[PDB]
Amino acid sequence: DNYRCPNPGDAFECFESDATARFCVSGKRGAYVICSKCRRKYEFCANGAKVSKRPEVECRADWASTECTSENSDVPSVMK
Amino acid sequence: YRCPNPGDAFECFESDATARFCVSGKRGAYVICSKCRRKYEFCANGAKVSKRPEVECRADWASTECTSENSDVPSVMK
Repeated sequence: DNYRCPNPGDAFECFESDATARFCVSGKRGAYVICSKCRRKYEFCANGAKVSKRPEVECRADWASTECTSENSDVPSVMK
Repeated sequence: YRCPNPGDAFECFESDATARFCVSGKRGAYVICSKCRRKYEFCANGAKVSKRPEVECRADWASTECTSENSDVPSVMK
């Protein structure tokens, strides 16, 4: 892969530099808010989700104040 | 990493036992605790982590108390 995305079943190796960063991403499973840069890269690789150009539209007007939980933050050690 | 075949051991190393997940599959949408239980739900019930947890489960799905019912995983896949 061009973006260095792992193939399904391979290791997901990402060094986190901003865990509390919120991102409204939009891909194959819809648009939703995630937390951390590693989760943002995981969403790009697993669901083709890119960072939304209209976050207020796709997610919520208060998408940046979303609480970071294990559900919207964690990345699997292995690409699903 | 694959789901075990029926009769095979469900062997999973837990890294976040208290993590809550609203999952939605063949038996509906409900809150489970732990990454190993989340993988079990995917293998047994085709349950994937919900993109609308407040919709599918509850607005307070993340405050759900973790119990043996919503956390435990069978040792052998059926």
